[PDB]
Amino acid sequence: ASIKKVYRGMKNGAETINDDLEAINSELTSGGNVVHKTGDETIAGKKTFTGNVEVNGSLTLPTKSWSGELGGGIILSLRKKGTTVEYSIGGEISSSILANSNLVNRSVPNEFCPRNRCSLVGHMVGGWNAFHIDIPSSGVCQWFGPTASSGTPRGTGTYPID
Amino acid sequence: ASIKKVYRGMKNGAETINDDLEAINSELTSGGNVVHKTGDETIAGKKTFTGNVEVNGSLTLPTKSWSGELGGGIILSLRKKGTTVEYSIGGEISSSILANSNLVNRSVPNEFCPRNRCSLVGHMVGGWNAFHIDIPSSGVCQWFGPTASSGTPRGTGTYPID
Amino acid sequence: ASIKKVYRGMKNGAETINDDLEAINSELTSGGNVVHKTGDETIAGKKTFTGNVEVNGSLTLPTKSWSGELGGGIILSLRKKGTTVEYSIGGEISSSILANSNLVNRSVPNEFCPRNRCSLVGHMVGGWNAFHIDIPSSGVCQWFGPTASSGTPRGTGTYPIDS
Amino acid sequence: ASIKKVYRGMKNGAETINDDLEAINSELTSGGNVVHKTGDETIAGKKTFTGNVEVNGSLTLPTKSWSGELGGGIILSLRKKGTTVEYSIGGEISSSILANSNLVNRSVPNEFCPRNRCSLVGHMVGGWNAFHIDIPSSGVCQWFGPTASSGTPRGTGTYPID
Amino acid sequence: ASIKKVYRGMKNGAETINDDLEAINSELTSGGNVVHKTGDETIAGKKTFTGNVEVNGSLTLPTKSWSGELGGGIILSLRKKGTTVEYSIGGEISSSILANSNLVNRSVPNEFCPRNRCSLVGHMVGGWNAFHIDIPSSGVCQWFGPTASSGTPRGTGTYPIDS
Amino acid sequence: ASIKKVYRGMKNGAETINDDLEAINSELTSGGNVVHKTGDETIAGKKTFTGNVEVNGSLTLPTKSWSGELGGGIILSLRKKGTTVEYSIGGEISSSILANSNLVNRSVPNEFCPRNRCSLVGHMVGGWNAFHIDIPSSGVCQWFGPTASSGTPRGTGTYPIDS
Amino acid sequence: MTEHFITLSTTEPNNNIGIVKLRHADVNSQAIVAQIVENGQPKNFEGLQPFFCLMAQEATGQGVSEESVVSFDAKNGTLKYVASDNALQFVGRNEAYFSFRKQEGGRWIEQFSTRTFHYIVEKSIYSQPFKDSNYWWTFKELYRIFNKYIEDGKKSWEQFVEANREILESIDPGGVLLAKVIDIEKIVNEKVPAGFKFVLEHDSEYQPEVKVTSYKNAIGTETDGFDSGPVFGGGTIYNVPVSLSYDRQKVYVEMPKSYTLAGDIILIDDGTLLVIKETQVLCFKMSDAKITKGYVFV
Repeated sequence: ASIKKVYRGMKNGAETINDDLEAINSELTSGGNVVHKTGDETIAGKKTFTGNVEVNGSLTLPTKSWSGELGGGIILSLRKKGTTVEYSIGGEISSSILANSNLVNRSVPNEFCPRNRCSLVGHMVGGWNAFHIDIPSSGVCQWFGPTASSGTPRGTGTYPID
Repeated sequence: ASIKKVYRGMKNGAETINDDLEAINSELTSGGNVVHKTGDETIAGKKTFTGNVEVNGSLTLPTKSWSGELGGGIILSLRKKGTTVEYSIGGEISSSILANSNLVNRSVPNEFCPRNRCSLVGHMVGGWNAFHIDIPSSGVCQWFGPTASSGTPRGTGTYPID
Repeated sequence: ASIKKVYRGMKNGAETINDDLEAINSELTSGGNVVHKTGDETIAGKKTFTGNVEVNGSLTLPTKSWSGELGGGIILSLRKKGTTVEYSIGGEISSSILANSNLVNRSVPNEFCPRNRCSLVGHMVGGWNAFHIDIPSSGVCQWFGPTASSGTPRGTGTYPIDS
Repeated sequence: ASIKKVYRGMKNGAETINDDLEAINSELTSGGNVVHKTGDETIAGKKTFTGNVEVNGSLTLPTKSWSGELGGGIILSLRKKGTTVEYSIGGEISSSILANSNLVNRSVPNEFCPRNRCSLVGHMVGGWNAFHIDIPSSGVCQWFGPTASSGTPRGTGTYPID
Repeated sequence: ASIKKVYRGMKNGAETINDDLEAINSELTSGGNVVHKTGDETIAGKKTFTGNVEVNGSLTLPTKSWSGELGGGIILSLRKKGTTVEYSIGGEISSSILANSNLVNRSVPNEFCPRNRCSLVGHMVGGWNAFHIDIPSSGVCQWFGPTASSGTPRGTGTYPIDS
Repeated sequence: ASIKKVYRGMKNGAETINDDLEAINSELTSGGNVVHKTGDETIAGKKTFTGNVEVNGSLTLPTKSWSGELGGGIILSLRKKGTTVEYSIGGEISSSILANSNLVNRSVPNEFCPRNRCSLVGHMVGGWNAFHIDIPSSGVCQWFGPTASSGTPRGTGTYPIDS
Repeated sequence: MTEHFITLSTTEPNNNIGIVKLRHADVNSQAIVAQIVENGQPKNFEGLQPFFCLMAQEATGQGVSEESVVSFDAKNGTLKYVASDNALQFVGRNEAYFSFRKQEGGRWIEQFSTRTFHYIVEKSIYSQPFKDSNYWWTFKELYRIFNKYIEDGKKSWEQFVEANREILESIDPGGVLLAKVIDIEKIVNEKVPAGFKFVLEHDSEYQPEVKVTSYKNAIGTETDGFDSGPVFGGGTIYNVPVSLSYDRQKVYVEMPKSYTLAGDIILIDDGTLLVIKETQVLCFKMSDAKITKGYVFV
């Protein structure tokens, strides 16, 4: 709060102190550089909560979305939410994809690429068929299932980035 | 803080100033309409943290649970936590369920329904058999696996709602 | 803030007040026992946010990692993040694991054990083969797939710990 | 009811008595710690009815459900209603089950286990074939029918627990 | 209880108080809008008993009865008691009933129809012959036994209505 | 509650009223002739609940047990629970029992006898063999199955007593 | 009551915008509902007492017109001022505003006021001067003098009787007697059932209860026809004190001497009989029996 200096033999001493007290008291309820119990405020700096945090409203985290055909007609939908990336497998297999081969159509961007190799388990529409796609630090995805030319790939979940 | 006005020719001037300063200083340590470094307090309003936030304790989010037999003997256990719903597939297949058919026994409530169509990858107890159940915006689930009459459905994970 | 008492007939009446006002105003901008809009600070106690919370930076939660062979060359990598544990299936099947049998090589610690039984869906490298491992409250993981002696197990996701 | 003390030489005696009587009379119609003839109320404690109880609405009791494959492909659906458990036999016999042999796939939980051995009579679909399953205090069920490898088991009824 | 108001300077004060106390005490023993330990009384409203309840007399529940010839000469006698329906199989098979066929002569009313498919195990008079009739949510019963033209169907038990 | 009479010209009236009000208020919380929301109490008389009743604890009903050999090593265990009797078939067939013949070793007591004839479906240990025993209002049970001399009878369920 | 809604500002330069028009004769009805706004937002006057400040033409000084506003919500900046007899007093085009002050010991700390609004007071029949008995009058003046006449008149009469009574009874040893007897005799002629005698013949073999009432200018008994009397449907009804005496099928009703009235005897279809002499009516109501005949006793 913007406060004035108080000294001995000051012209209008009563009004100077009262206004200093009122300016300080105003910042105790609204505005200033202090965080209040009521009102919409913006906070900056590394805040460490040693106690238990309870949220009743909505928690918002940095969000980034990406979608593209990895290879053979398989489209992967990625959404980043803090330190967890949500994946969604979709599309239709048009061209023949070899067993344990690399998907060369589109590579996963570095901001979505985890530190370790993550396996995304999926299911083929029509039968008891399963498949998994490995994503390294580079971005070049690998189809670890058998040699398939046709089928519907599906699968939704979450995978860690760190 | 509740403070008294300071003016010229005031009776008990020094007393008033001291009581005003003490009332203010009391709010700097505990209570009032200000967030403190110590104590259990309730905060209202849209708070924007531009910096990095660290939680050492436990983070509590709004929780809602639901469980029901979707169709043919497949029971899905759902648990909402903020913007992520945790799914759990269980039960036993009693009646014959057709391939790419609709489960009409129990519908998923609108508060658990995602914006985008999510696939829940599962595994059948006994063999190398895999299945996936799609959840639309309507909430009427579909068995995307082949025609099955008996088996144990299992699968636990997470799926986005937004 | 550390403040001096104001009384009638005080030597240095105005001086004492000025120092008290400056000490309070200093705490309104930085330090003290109040949370500020600027600077790195530590907060203690149960803070209940009734409104909406928005984070532009990074959110940090208690983290603990664990890795070990469950049974027959099947290594599971676990990492806890508050109320959600991230799992990763790796390695290669060396010995024969029976259908609906318990993996007795190494058990999952209690701090990673969920309240309810959780199924971890996985895929075998080479074929359309799928498997799931159930994690009970005890710790001893159970292979719910068929009898297998060879193959590469893979699978990454998340599983809840509380109900 | 919250009542005030009446004494000799009391200021405003008339009002005190009236307020005490009205407070008592209010509890005779609604609320308090007494059970009324009208309204939704919660009662605690061991209540013994020596007379005849008549219910016109609905009677609700503690309910617990369980379902699982006992052995060979036979799924038993159990539902407890206090001192009586409702059974439902279903599924399909996949593997060969020996005569007078124990079902080792899944055991009946102790909370559903009766004090005495109970025989659950069933019928095989497509034929004049009958079977009974014995449930002891342990939980390990026993197939007392002949050596069967295929067929549809069915049967619904009730069995005592005490 | 109907009570009179007590005020300052009231005529027949002692008389009013006594009649008010007697009117209140009368409701503590019999009648009024209060449940008593003695006497025949009617209770209304949703009553939740958290403790244990013991009945020494007889417990009466809502009862509804129905009887009809389902098909081929098989008469089923039903009696509903709360959430449990008591079944009774009787009659004599007149016409040839096919295996896994629907009984279309008489349908089970919706108030007797269960949520889940229930099997009614029965016995044929004459030999070691057994049969079961399934009741779906619709009401059209099905003969799950083999093809029969003559015989006596018998069987008495209980089946749930809710799941 | 035991209360004193209030009259005009009463010696020590203030104490009398206070004691009467306290005696009534004591019965409003515990004891007396009224049913309370707290504590273990005994209730007598016909209580008709028009509303919905919910029990969180355990419900107890009148119980009476009976066991005896009906005829030819066939022992039937009966237990009454209000309006429903639980049956249990046990033992082993020693002597030859004719088809559609009455078991004359021991009759079922009148307190266990139903108003209408009830069929008890059972199963023979070893084969797919089924049997049913009819319980008339008289007490003398009748074997409605075929002629048998050996075998293990089994069967557990419930049968109504009233119509 | 009548309300006037205004949204007064402290920032917006209105000066004259906002009219409140009311009349002189409007006791406790006229009410001013104002919303206080500063810079487009409602201003909280917490800790400040509101006041209705009126700038009356023809009546200025240091305290022209100021009164405390009793009904107000300082949390939302709303107030309700009811127009007092002082505010209604000034007939004409006046200016008013609301003031909020924090007064402690004589001297005031803080005092903020709203913009001025027009307070126009229209004349009433009570405010307008009129010519009566060659002189000019206002209502309040004439109403005051008439109420003084009525109150000093009553006081002068109660003293007239008091002083006159004390000449006869206080100044005489035997004069007290004359005063007392004359008063007792009159009470006995009006409250004691002794003077008037009436016989009622009935069909009953028992003792029927009779109730007697006396009233003037009843329905269809007025001198100048229907609804010509001062009190429509009957004036004052007096419950006549009675002393009942019974014989076989005959009821003797003794009544006070003041209720003596010899008129026409009218018998109605049931247990009701009237004695009508011009405007004065004497009613006889009998329960459990039917009146057959009614007549006075000599």
